[PDB]
Amino acid sequence: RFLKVKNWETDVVLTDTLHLKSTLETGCTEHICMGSIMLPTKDQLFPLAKEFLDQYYSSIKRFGSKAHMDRLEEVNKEIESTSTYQLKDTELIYGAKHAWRNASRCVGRIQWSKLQVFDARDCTTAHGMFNYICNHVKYATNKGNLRSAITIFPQRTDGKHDFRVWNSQLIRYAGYKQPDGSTLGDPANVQFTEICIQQGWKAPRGRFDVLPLLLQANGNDPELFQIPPELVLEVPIRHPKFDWFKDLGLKWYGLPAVSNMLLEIGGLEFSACPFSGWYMGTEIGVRDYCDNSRYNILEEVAKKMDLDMRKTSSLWKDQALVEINIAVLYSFQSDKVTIVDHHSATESFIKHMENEYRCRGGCPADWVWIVPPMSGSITPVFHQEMLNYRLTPSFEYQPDPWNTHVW
Amino acid sequence: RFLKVKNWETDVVLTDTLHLKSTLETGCTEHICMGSIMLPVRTKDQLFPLAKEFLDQYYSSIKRFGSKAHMDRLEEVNKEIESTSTYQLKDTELIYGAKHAWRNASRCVGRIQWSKLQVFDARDCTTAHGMFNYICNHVKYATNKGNLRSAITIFPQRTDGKHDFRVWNSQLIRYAGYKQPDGSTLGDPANVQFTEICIQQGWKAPRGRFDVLPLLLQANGNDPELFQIPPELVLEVPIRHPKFDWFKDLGLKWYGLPAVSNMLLEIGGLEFSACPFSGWYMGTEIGVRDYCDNSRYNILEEVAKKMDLDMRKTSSLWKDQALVEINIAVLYSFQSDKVTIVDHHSATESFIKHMENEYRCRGGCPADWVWIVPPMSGSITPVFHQEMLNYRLTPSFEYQPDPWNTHVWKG
Ligand code: HEM
Ligand code: HEM
Ligand SMILES: Cc1cc(N)nc(CCc2cc(F)cc(CC[C@@H]3C[C@H](F)CN3C)c2)c1
Ligand SMILES: Cc1cc(N)nc(CCc2cc(F)cc(CC[C@@H]3C[C@H](F)CN3C)c2)c1
Ligand SMILES: C[C@H](O)[C@H](O)[C@H]1CNc2nc(N)[nH]c(=O)c2N1
Ligand SMILES: C[C@H](O)[C@H](O)[C@H]1CNc2nc(N)[nH]c(=O)c2N1
Ligand SMILES: [Zn+2]
Repeated sequence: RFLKVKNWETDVVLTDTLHLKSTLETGCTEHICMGSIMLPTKDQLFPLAKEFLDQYYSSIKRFGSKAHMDRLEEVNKEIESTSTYQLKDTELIYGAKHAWRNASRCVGRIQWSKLQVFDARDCTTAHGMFNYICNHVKYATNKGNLRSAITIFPQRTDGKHDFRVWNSQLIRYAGYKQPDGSTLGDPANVQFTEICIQQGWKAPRGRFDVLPLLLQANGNDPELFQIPPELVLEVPIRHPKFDWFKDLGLKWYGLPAVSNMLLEIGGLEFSACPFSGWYMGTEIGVRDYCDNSRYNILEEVAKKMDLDMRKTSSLWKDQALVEINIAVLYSFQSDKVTIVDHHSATESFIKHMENEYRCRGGCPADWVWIVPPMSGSITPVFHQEMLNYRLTPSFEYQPDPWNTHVW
Repeated sequence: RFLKVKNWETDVVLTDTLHLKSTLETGCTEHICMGSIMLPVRTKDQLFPLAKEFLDQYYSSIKRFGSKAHMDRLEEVNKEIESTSTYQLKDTELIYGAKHAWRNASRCVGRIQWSKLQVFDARDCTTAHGMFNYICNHVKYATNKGNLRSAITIFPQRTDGKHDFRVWNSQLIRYAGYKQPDGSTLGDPANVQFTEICIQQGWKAPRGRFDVLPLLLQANGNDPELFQIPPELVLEVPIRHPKFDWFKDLGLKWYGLPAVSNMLLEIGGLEFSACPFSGWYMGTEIGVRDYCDNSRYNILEEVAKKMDLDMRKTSSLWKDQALVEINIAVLYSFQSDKVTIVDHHSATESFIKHMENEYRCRGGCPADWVWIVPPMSGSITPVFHQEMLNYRLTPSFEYQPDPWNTHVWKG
């Protein structure tokens, strides 16, 4: 019950005890493992707050102090009267850093403690949300020297006054279904690109059209805002060996900024909490460009390479996939925009695991998501056993707003 | 209670009811998932329910559930257990059980072929020489001059655990590995410990980089004995590359027949501790793992050197570049010598068809995503985007401890 994880490339064995702190459920049972499934009142609130505050005052080596019990009583009092409570700034920063730290699917967690936390709990309107988000984008982009950041909008009250960012990421390319057949732009964003136009957006109907922001303050109807183009750093995609690569007309944005998740701290639900870091190269080159349900450019790259596309066993998809991902890294590095290759990021994560087992006793990790989508077994995480369990504070998925919002 | 899995590339959703017939445990709990963990003595008490459960399955599949043949076989198995503490499978039951052990192997991407297994009954075998003969015949049959055929050979079942039949090799055909005094390894680093046992048991090692290991065979619980597989039975493919003429000068070769020999087959509560089985290779087993794992032949360096890649920073993806060429070479060499092989795109697409068929005619298909997804180019194969439910059905193939750790030595 004090479990161990073996690395099969190095025979290193770590002993996990943090998992016994786990609270939420995995979706698995003793009879079935769901490890590859994408998505599985006053009374409940105070224990949630007590648990959070308890781990908070332990982190500052003040467990069982006057300040501890005072804050416990203080929050206890506020919950009994107000039926919720407000986090101290110090608790808010800690809660957010640990939500990232606890994100078992995230390979970039070695950087968890350097997060820049922007308190936007004083926000009241979508224009205000826009302003906070513009400031976030500029701070995080930092002229290509990217910096991690989260901006936290007011917490849920009764579920009728929810703050929500309707975009899945702050920066995303539009996608338009075609009269003849398939999709122009990004197919993953077709419904959202629809709802923007269907809410008022004027689409330039290109391939790499930056979507507008669709912001919902206090449960009101959402509003469209265009992010100033000078704040959207983009990288033209070229190849260091293939001069015809520019001709493909590819580019990507520099800032990955997830905006549709829910941040849970001490029982409190922050439904609008956009956070950003920097890209791992394969997120763009393997998934964004080469997924069949996305930009799906493999055929054309292989064609331009004059590879034998007659049989799958010539490995022409594999050959193109590598070249595409070399170009993405070359392009970002050339333009001095932060990016990490999957070899560096997974090595970093092994070192982060070793740190967490050492200074914390564990590290929840989701192998299905930590292993990169290309060249999996030549990366050290492939041979690393990992235990997956849910700690809190946490980032959680939430329903898409348009399915919910009393419009 | 029904369960759904979604393919996120195609939005195809499937409904699993077969997980209801799940008996064994996964290792997971509601509070921890052990999905990435590699590998996480039976009395008459619990044996008849395990037999009854198996025989119910067997007669259901031949559409004879509740027949007189079914009830008489239950009763005959009953008395045989209480009188002898074990029981013997009929030939039909052995074939059914072993095919279904393969069918239930949740980590096996090649299961579309499960119904075509050739089953060799070796339950009359009694000595290590008899085992060697059966194994030679298996290799000849399965190799079929390069037109590989799946097969399994089944030696006598466990009795009191003190008389096990075991094949001490992890695979019937494997290359030796030799630890040098300077710290380096010659041959296959994965086989250094087994190679040392063989040398201790009297094997004269040629000490090359591709020495076929001898068979080390244990019958009825006696000390194991050494036999050399006749070289003309061991089909090997020199590896060359279709564009790189220098690739042949690396001196690489691999054997054609993948044949796992250290697993336990469980049917109706009976334990078959020696059940070597064989199929054909997916190219990545050789080109990604066998050659490019840091803990195997690890040729990425020299291939990248001969390709004159930018090897300084990892962000040039020279490692990913060399891996693809090596895997082109393995596929080209096998197809050119007409030795059966399947690429990882074909195999995973076939498996998706298999799985959808299993959901439709069987109510599910237990699948271990961590093992099904190929070790290169994961997300450009259809299994990456496929949700999968993992659970344990019997008959099954199980891991067992290495025999040199448990065996009581006669001398
Ligand atoms: C700074 C560099 C970062 C890198 C390289 C990185 C990388 C990744 C990758 C590759 C994934 C896999 C998901 C996918 O493939 O779409 C992921 C998931 C995730 N990341 Fe990180 N990330 C970074 C920063 C952050 C930050 C700053 C946060 C939060 C403050 C965060 C939170 C998460 C969460 C919650 C998930 C899981 C989503 C889920 O459960 O499905 N990441 N990350
Ligand atoms: C016919 C072509 C076959 C192919 C291409 C194939 C391929 C594979 C692959 C790639 C794996 C993953 C394990 C690894 O990478 O080391 C695997 C596992 C497995 N295969 Fe298949 N296989 C084939 C035939 C068979 C046969 C004939 C059997 C048994 C009769 C079998 C039983 C298994 C089992 C039990 C596992 C699970 C290993 C474990 O639990 O660790 N396979 N196979
Ligand atoms: C901050 C950051 C840094 C970085 N390097 N990368 C990212 C993007 C990774 C990601 C994180 C997340 F918290 C949720 C999603 C949504 C995943 C989507 C949603 C759907 F369910 C299937 N996935 C395609 C994606 C973010
Ligand atoms: C029949 C067949 C066809 C095919 N195409 N391939 C294989 C080999 C794959 C494999 C299958 C198996 F049933 C057990 C193992 C044992 C796993 C060992 C242990 C360690 F993890 C490294 N593996 C080599 C490996 C077999
Ligand atoms: C830690 C991890 O479970 C281990 O490295 C597994 C992962 N998936 C695998 N998948 C296959 N096909 N073969 C393997 O050896 C492994 N190794
Ligand atoms: C079905 C499967 O769970 C799904 O395709 C997952 C697999 N692993 C993943 N891993 C990462 N990093 N990102 C993903 O979107 C997915 N998708
Ligand atoms: Zn699980």
